[PDB]
Amino acid sequence: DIVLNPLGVPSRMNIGQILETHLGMAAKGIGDKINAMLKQQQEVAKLREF
Amino acid sequence: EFDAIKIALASPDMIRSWSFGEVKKPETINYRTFKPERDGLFCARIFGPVKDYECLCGKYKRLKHRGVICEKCGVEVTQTKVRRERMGHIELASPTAHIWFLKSLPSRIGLLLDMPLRDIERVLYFESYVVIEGGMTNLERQQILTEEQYLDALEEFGDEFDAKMGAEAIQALLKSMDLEQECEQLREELNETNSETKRKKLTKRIKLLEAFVQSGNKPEWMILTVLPVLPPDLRPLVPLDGGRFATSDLNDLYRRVINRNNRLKRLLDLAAPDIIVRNEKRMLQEAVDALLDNGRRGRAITGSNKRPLKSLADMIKGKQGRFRQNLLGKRVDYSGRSVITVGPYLRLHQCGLPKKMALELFKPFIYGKLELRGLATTIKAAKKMVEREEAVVWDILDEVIREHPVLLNRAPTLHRLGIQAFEPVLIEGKAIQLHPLVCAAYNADFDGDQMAVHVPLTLEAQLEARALMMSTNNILSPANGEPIIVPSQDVVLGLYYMTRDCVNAKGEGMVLTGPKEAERLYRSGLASLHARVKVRITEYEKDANGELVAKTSLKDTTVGRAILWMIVPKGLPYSIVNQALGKKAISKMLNTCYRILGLKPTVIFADQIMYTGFAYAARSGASVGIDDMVIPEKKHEIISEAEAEVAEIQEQFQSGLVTAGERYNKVIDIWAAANDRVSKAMMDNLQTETVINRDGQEEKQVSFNSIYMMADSGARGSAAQIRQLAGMRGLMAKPDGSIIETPITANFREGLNVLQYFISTHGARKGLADTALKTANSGYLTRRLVDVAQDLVVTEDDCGTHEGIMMTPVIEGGDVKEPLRDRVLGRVTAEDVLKPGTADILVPRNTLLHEQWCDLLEENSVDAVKVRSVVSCDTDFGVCAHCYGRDLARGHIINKGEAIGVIAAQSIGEPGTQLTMSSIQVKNKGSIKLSNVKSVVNSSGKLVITSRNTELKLIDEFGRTKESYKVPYGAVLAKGDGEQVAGGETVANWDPHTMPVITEVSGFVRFTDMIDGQTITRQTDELTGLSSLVVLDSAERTAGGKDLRPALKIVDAQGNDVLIPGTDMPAQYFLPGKAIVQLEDGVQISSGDTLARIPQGGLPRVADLFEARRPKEPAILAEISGIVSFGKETKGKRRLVITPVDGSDPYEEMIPKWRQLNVFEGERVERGDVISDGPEAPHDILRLRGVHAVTRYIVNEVQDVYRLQGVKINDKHIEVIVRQMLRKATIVNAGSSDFLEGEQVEYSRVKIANRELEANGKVGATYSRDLLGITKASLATESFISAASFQETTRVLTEAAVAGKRDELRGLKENVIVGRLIPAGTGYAYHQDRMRRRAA
Amino acid sequence: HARSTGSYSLVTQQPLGGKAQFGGQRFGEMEVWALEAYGAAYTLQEMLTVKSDDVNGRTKMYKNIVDGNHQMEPGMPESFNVLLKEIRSLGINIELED
Amino acid sequence: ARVTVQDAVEKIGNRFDLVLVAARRARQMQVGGKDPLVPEENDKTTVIALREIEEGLINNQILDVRERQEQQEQEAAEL
Amino acid sequence: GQNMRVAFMPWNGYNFEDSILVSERVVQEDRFTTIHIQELACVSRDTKL
DNA sequence: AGTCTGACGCGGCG
DNA sequence: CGCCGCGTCAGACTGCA
RNA sequence: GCAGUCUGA
Ligand SMILES: [Mg+2]
Ligand SMILES: [Zn+2]
Ligand SMILES: [Zn+2]
Repeated sequence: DIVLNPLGVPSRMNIGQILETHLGMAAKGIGDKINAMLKQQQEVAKLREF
Repeated sequence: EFDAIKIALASPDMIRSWSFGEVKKPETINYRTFKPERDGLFCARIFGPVKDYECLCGKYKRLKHRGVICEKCGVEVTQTKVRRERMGHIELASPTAHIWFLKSLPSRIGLLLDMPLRDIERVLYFESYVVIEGGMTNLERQQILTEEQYLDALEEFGDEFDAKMGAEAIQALLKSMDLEQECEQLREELNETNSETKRKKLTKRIKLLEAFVQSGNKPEWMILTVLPVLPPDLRPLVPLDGGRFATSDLNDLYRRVINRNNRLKRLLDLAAPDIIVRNEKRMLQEAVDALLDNGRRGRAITGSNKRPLKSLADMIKGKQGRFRQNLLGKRVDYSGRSVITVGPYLRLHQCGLPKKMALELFKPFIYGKLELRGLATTIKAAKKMVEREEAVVWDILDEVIREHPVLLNRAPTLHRLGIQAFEPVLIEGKAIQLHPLVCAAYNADFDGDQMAVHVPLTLEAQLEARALMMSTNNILSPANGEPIIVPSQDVVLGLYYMTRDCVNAKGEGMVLTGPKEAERLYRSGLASLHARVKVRITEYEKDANGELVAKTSLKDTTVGRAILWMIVPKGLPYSIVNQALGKKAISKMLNTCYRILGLKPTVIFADQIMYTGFAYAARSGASVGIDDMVIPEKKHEIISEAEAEVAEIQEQFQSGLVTAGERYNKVIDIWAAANDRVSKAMMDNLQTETVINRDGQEEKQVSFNSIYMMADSGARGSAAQIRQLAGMRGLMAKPDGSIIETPITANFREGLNVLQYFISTHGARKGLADTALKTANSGYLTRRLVDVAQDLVVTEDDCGTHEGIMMTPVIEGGDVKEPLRDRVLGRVTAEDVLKPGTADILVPRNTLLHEQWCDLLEENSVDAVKVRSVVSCDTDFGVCAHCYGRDLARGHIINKGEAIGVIAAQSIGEPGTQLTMSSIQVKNKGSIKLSNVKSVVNSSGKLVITSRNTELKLIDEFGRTKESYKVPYGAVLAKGDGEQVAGGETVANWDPHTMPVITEVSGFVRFTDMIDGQTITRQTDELTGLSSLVVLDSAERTAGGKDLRPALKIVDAQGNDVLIPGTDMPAQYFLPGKAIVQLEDGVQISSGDTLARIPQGGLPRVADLFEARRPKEPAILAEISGIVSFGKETKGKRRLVITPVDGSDPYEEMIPKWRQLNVFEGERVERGDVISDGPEAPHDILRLRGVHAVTRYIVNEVQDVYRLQGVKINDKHIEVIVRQMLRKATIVNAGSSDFLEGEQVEYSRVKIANRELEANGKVGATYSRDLLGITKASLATESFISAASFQETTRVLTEAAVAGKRDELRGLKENVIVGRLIPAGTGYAYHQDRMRRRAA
Repeated sequence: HARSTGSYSLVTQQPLGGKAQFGGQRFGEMEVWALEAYGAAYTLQEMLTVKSDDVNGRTKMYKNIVDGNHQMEPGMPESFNVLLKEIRSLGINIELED
Repeated sequence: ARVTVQDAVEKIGNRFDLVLVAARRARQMQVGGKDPLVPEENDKTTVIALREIEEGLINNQILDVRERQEQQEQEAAEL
Repeated sequence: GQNMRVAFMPWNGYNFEDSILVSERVVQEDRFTTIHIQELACVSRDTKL
């Protein structure tokens, strides 16, 4: 959706925007799992387990 | 229309001459209906009609009778514009002292009456009497006598005297005195006084009186009896839409006057008691002074805001006065502003301009093209067609801006390249698109910056924008000859990624027919961008005849560099791309292309580089992730070792074996050592990869880590920040600067915990608060430099001079800081450069030393070149184009007409925001030489120097000096002269804490004036047990002990006198205080033995070198060359005496006693040698060693500040400032010229006067040139418009008023003020016609 | 923001400030130096006289731009005359000399 | 089309002279009745003037000679 | 603000020197469209005419 | 002119 | 001890005669 | 037009 420059990271040492980017990916990877289980209409047992 | 500006005091009759009527009533307007009041501050009768061509009463309303005066009301039917030019006047009921000539130190009224200001202020404000005429009594003229001392004088001498008070008294004193007689009376008191402390005041007063009599002024004009009134359209009374009138400040300060004056005019007719008319005259005086300059008398008048009212003198001075706010820079039509955006598809000469902005800026051009093409018939019809934005308006607009440059400007315009002209490409957004390569020149980054766009209207302005200011003409920096259009941080990463190589890349080893096959192989996917490959490459070489010769051969390349060869123009070699191209390699590639091929191939090459770098950085996918910041696995070990060491230091402090000082210092030192080990382990882990080669073996290559590639390219960041991402942040500092002893052992990939982060914030906010407050210092220094140097222009092709400074490579110890090539590239030689094989001229006299001549200098290894410079240039009012050198931005000799002063000031003040706020170990191998030597061969055979200003240098195989050190007094060196040395050898040794006095020739020591207890103490220390003698100090003696000075002398074995070589004066060594001698009397000493021992930056540095400020404790220099002695003593100062062998001998120096005086009674000194150690004052350097030594000193001490931060500035730009500092001279002998003795004159004046006086064989004046700071030399110009617009405006205007000066508009600022073509550049050709058609 | 021509200030006849008042951009002191460092004397003269301060020069320039004649007739800025009046409203006789 | 005047600068060996010569010729073309010596390629009179400068067709000496000739021949048209 | 899917990479110079390159789907989905409300006043005055 | 004032900078320079 | 200076451009909002 | 405040580069 947006393309940012990597050369803005190592000069101004705001590494928190990389880790956030890696967490916001993981935090969305969970969402895309639930979005799958809600579209497969999995049981609430499996949804609750995950 | 006019050729100069004259300024003087205004006669009362002249103020009535300006005036169009007397303002008698303080009423400004009528409140019922808003017409002006009769005789008010706004009056249509006096100041002209209120509407265009209509009378105030309506009886006349059209220009049929223009020029009439109405007779119902007296208003003349003319344009209302005359309300901006017609002045009024208030007839002051009593005289009133002008506050500028009373209070603007020195007080011209005080300096003219020879009367102290603290008493004239008392007489003027009606607190004391003064006697106009004395008469036959003790009532002398300038005597002040208080009122109670006056009424007793009412009877003592009757009414024979007349004493007065107030402005009437001072006006009577001024009007009564005679100038031509008073200056004649003072000229003999000045000529007769021998204490110059009074001669200072005498020549001050004589200068003032001669200035008053030479100009047409009269003294009694410094006391207003008529007050002019500014025209009413310049103090406008704006009607507010809120049903109100918003008043000016002057309209108060005038009304406040017109009341009190009027009130006084009643008390002079009601004959009110003289106490109350005294108080009313005092109020009128202070009201007129509050009008002219508010707050000069302390508490300033404030109206209705509890905020001081604005003066007349507050209108013209300061950052908000007319000069800086409205005259020297002004708001501008045909201009716009927007946010900038990258737009990398652009060509170097064009910029994206929004359609919505380019429709507004180019509006009258569009109206013209609409009326021309018949699409409209009237400017109103075309205005409607444009505001509707019909579809034909855009087709018009695409033509209106076809070849029409626009200027783009991003503030602050720190340097010349801050304004550049591009061709507009109409884009559809609202953001100005700006080519990526010009961002470095602008200092622009796209995080929200804005730019102003200005439109050149005239054909001359469009051609100036196209030929001088277009961005394809500005690819070299004017500060130094290095490219400013340099690929930056994405192009260097693209080309770094392209040009690199990997060991087993896809398609390695194959053989390619050329770059085209490499590109085909890459895009097909059949080979990697890094495949180490053999490509047949054809490269074109410039032969001596000028044309290109092709050479074809199979180069070992990668696929990437072969692909990049397709964009490299013909004349360049292949090795320019056969390497991993960092940032510096790319800027060097562009500089090589500019030097070999010229401007047009380079402007094409830069765009091709930008396009291909962006393309292959995109193809790269170069991305930063959290795994790229690889922390070395030794870190958690290395730290846990230093954490041990501090313990075994702390347990020593708890054991008390160390003090807090060395404990703290050793803890810091071991933490810095651990920091360096961590950063070294990090970088050694990070810069190397292991990859399997074609044979299946392992092999180490340079890493492809993204963080590392951005670091190694020079694209962004550096190992100093890769350290903080992957090493440890290391020791941080306190707010005061004392670095906290436990470091941040954590980096930004790990977390800084809350304490390490809090510590980090100290330095973070120090840096931010430093940046927020040093931009002010940098801008102020830039402005001072511009205003000292604005008027320097190149005005001549050659001044024909032969002198010039000697350029040598700077050497600060073991290493060169700048080679000769950096310091002579672009300069013209002053005298023949001949080969080290003597008398064979390597370079003729007047050549511009371009790159070819410079590498010719370096291969034949010449090391010192005499070079022409602006400080040595013979041209009057300007610089010749040869004494300047190269135009740095172009690369050829400088054009006649360049404003080199503004360029110098900008090139110096632009990097200002980047500045902040014992034996000698020879390093290299070479032949050692000694210079300025006074030496002896000691009894141990080794060399012992007994000079103080001798130096020790190293000479390589080629004859060039590679390193240089300073060998102090008493230094004993273990080598010989001319002796070849290897690396690391210590050559010279000395005692850093003591000076030994050295035997000249062998013989017996013999003590003279050595009476014990009175001059000497024989002592021994229980720790040493050895006997010694110490000479009694000044505190160790009473009167009678200072009288007898101890001494030693050498007496040979027959009891006869031995003589130091060179003269028959005896071999005496006079003993100083606290001289510690270990040796005994009667012993025979040898030549070379030590007789006795005597023990011992940033931006403000540049602002203090240019302001030529005297250091706190200056090094004392020897005033003349001669023989040292000490005449007399102890009245606070010891009187050194240098008696030469020739001329008038006696010279004296009252040197403070406490100052460590490193010279003795017997040795000689030359003119300007150091008598006492310390920082030299620049004035003394100039006085004693010439202008060349002071320009060399200032150039070197400024470049030591700039080189510390990596800043590059060609030092022409510094000499240009020094030339403007030492611009004044002082007459030491008048000669047959008209200048009086000791008077400071302009140097060009006295030099041309000497020229014309030697034209007829007479004697010409002689001078001592001065050195002034940039502020004092700015305020001492011949122009009062260049010095009144700079700063200190009231000083400059009062001194130019009482002097009657004349500004002849010869500078750049004077012509910017008045709206003329500056004499620089494309106005220069104009400004010469104006001279060659008006001087004839 | 952009402005070809608009309202002007009252004492000094220079343009107004800011896109609320239809602006006109300040060609400050450092930009005048940047033009002086080039030889752009004609660009600078038009920035001083006919774009802002000259009151007759700017109308002549507008009619010229419309008429396809890109030529200025620059006179003296109105601020300089304002400065002369303000210095003459002190007791100081500043005067242009021919 | 014109992107750099470096070619026109060697012909008129000064940059502050190129501006004045090119502006004089461009005004001859823009408000005089004069026609370009190079083919007008949809350029402005400034760029046409520079393209004339760089081909040796125009400099201050040629402009002065041509203005002198036209002044004399128009003074000749007096019957 | 909004959660945008960012990639960290240089793209043809459109993210040069702190610039940001946004896909058209961020404009289509109105993710960053904001509403601004301006107050304009028309004050009827009493004038002497 | 009474403040139920403000001051609460700094560094050269003359 | 008093006087003189202490970066540039820009946008917004109040309250004021 | 000014003062105050905030903000941007
Ligand atoms: Mg920015
Ligand atoms: Zn009338
Ligand atoms: Zn010279």
